[PDB]
Amino acid sequence: KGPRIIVKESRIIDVQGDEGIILEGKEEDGKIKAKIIVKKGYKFKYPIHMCFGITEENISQIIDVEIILEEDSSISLMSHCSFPKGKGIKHIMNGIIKIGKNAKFSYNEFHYHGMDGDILVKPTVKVEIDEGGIYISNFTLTKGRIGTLDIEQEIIAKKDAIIDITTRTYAIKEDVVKVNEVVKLNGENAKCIIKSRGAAMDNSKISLKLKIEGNAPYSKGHIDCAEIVKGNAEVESIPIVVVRDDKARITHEAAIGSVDKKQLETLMAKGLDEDEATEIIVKGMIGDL
Amino acid sequence: KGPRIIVKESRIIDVQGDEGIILEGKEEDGKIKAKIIVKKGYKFKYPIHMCFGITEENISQIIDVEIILEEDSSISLMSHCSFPKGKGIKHIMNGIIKIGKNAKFSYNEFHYHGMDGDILVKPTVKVEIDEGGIYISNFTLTKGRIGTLDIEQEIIAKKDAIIDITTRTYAIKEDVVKVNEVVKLNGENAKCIIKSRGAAMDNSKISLKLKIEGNAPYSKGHIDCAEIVKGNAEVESIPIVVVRDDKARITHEAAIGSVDKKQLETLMAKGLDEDEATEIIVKGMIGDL
Amino acid sequence: IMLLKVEDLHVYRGNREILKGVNLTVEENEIHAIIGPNGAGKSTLAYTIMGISGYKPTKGRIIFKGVDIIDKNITERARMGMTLAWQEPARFEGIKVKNYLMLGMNEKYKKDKEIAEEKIREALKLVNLDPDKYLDRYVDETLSGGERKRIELASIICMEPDLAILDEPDSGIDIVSFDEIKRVFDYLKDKGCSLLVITHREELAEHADRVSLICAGEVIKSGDPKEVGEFYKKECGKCYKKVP
Amino acid sequence: IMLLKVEDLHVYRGNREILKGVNLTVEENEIHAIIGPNGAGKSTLAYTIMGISGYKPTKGRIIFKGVDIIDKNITERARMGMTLAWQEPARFEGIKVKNYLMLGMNEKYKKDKEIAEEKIREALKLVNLDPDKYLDRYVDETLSGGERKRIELASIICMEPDLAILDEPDSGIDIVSFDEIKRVFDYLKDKGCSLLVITHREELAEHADRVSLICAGEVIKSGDPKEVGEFYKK
Ligand code: SF4
Repeated sequence: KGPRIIVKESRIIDVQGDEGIILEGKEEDGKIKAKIIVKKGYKFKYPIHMCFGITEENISQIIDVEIILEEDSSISLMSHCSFPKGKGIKHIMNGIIKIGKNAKFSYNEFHYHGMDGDILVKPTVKVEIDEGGIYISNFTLTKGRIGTLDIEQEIIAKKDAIIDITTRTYAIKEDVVKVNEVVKLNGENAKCIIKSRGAAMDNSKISLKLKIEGNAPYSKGHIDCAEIVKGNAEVESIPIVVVRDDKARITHEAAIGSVDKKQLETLMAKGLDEDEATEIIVKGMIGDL
Repeated sequence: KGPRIIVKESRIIDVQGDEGIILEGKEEDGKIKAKIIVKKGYKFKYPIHMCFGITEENISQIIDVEIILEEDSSISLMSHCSFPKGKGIKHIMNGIIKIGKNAKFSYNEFHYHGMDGDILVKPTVKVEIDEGGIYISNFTLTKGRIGTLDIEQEIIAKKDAIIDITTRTYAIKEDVVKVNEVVKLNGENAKCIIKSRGAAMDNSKISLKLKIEGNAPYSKGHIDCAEIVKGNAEVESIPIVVVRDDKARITHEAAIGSVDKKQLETLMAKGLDEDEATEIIVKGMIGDL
Repeated sequence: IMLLKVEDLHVYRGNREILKGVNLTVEENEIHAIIGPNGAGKSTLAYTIMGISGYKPTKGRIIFKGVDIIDKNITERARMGMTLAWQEPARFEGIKVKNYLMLGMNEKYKKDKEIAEEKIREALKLVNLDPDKYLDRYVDETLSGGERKRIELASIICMEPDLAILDEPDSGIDIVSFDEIKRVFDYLKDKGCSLLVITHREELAEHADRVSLICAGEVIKSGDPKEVGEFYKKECGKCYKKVP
Repeated sequence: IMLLKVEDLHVYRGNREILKGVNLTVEENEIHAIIGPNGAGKSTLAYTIMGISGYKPTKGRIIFKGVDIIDKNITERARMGMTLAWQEPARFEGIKVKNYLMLGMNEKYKKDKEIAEEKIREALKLVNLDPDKYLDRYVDETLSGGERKRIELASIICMEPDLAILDEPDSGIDIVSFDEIKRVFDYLKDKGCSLLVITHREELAEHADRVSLICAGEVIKSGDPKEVGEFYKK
């Protein structure tokens, strides 16, 4: 079966672990407390699974979680959130992650929502990377209504460390999206990439804030952003770069508005019209066919 | 001779005009007042000249200026500032500019400074563009010390309008640079380019803030930025893009830090050393040689 | 009735005149190759027939299948049997190779999924790619310049038009001899297509049925592949001016 | 004395080797071509001899003009009379074509303005570019790929080195025929230069004085082009 966590209607239902991996989960002051540890030298073949579900109305979830990676270790985990019929929902989670020497971690989260529109989603995450450590993360929200979304991330990294961050969303009706994330490169030869992708429709509005600080010799960083606008939706983006060292280098690029003209003309020359071609490009951007 | 305004020792020393253009100036309330009016349908073979010069201690000068450019007319404006002794001096100017239907305007500003760093320069301008009008602007500060520099621009544009803006700087010792520029594309088919280039060394500090708002059908914008860091210098940049129409598109590109490695190795493989190779790349980017 | 005719065509790019009254014809089931110095008219002629935005004539006519096409848009030109391949093709976020080759497919293959499935594997083997490692990859920035160009040639085979126009068909591919490309030209002609080919190489021009030389926006020579090829070697290979 | 000896050379990039136990040499006034399949280490040799960053001998030795060069950087190797031309050159913002061709110009021509300005006109006509169209243009992203690669070969003619390394000199040029390229190789050999050419063309390999075949990071066979190309073909 394998190592896992299960929560339903804001109650814990299951938690279990293999050898070399320790998992903990209990309820306290109406919140959920959870912990994960992997010991020195263990590398795991398969992800941990954590699952959340809400079929009811006026439910609230608050989770605090601590994750520890010891020397030479490797792990990954999946988050699944299903909110069918969801109305008056609040989902909030607070993460602390520590990555040891030469260790590797990856994180994925995927959301399924209905059409009833009364939802708040609010993850907050703080991460520390030691010598030679690897960090990867991905958030996807592209099925159903979003409602309201808030993302906060803070990353601090030492020498030879590597970071890779992705977010992908699709917004409709009166949905609201807020993204805020910061990376500090505080050791030699450290590097990062930050990516965002998506589309907006109807009356929806979106704001993106992305920051990299280059504080140490031989640091490297890249940011890239793309967003497609339809109807009477509104978009704002604010990427920030700071450099404090003679041997660092940082770069960024973005494009916001209607679809690219050379991609559109290329599909017209194969026998499609503008409404057929524009929808093929949007389905690519949001991760469909 | 040609249409001009000249100031030294905070006092107007000459103002002169020509057939089809009216120039005026006087001293009031501790400030210089000046006027430029261009008559309907006129176009000229030359630029108009502004001149400022200071050669003595503790001087402060304030200028308020208004420029009117009527239907189907054209001008170009040249301004020179020379400040060979830097002992505690203030230069402040406020501009109002109006361009009518199918009119063309261009502005150039040049600064020459000495070896002493106790200087403050503070230009502020608001611009109005009516249908089919053109606006060009250039600021250059690359010789001597800067001291403290602080620039503000606001531009509003109607249908079929064209805008482009350039700034170039080179900062040394304890120099301070700030720039703040915003463009609102409110008419149909309006276009703009914003560009900045520079280098920073020693204990210098740079902050750059650039904004485009795309509010109307078929409007287009691009922001392009590059900065070179040496020694103990610090750089911050914040580009902003906002779009509110189904048919607009805006793009941004930036690079901050050291010179590119393949460009540097290509010049050393021709027999130069790394300090000869770095200074050839910088003088191309800031347009010096 | 001729498949394509071009009559006294002139074209401008801003204040610059590029094409200066070219005349051309293409017959049914023919390969016709155009050669000459780069930038002197080669690619702008190919964009002007396909109707790509910003390429519009100031005088002259273009007639396809006996209809004058100056009013028709890119979708209307593509509906009646014309298609283009770019020198440097576009890159797509999130579109997979097996979705891309299906999109323009000829109406005789689209009617059965097994005929459509076999045609795509046949078309990938013809361009010396290995099907089962490429079908699931994205048509994005990860591919090299030679991989992206072999995928665009697999699309023309699958789409099977009446007229295909190719701009610099080997550009971006690292290849030791042109016999991979000549095999694809022979296959398209056996199915009954006509090809209009824009090139700088003589090795591909000597495989065509007719050759024409464009220089400074005008036709200089036209006729037999071998008589024009010898002039191209002898005169153009030592000329630095590139204007008569 | 020989120009170059490469002796017992081993190189790895990341986890594993790209060159292993390579042995090679080059004579004065010789054209020598290297051939072989893609990924056999051909470009990794060219970067390793010139000393580009991220390539270093893990074992073995390199000798140029009877002197060891593993202690020397790119500038010091270039001062001895060696140089490289990249397979896809770099672009420079705000530098003119006529200013770019004056960098590294040979100590014979560089001394006087007339002798240098005519050397630049001769070099541009020899690659089929009209000087009066190109001298005042910038070496930036507004040139096409074929124009930028012709300008880099006009730079090698102005430097006139003792040893030159070319990685695919025909790639990205809009050639009418290979007789455009062989005319440059004839011009350099007439002045006494020695050439190392890395190429995928049997048409240019036929023109070399000697040819060598490198496969999987080892030298297989070398000698007369008429033996080694026909041996390679099977
Ligand atoms: S020889 Fe004549 S046709 Fe050929 S490139 Fe020169 S000018 Fe053009």
